[PDB]
Amino acid sequence: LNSAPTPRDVVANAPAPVQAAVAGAQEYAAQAGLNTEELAVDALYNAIKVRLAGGIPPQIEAFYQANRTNFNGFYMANRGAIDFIFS
Repeated sequence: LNSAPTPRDVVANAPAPVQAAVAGAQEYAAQAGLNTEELAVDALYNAIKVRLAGGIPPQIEAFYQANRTNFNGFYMANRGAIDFIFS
């Protein structure tokens, strides 16, 4: 889908740690032949968990399960959470 925005484009304006987690997933997915959006959703969900460990609110878990393969949907759904957790 090469004219589509990639997860890295979707988080162009996100906090640095979000950009880092998404960049790593997108790089690895390309190398290993895995699904980029799915890996990026997993990496960002994990980053949120790591930042909170430092309990996952049920809403964030729910938005993960509702958007497992849809990066833009996952990021948009959790954008307010991300803005708070990463301030």
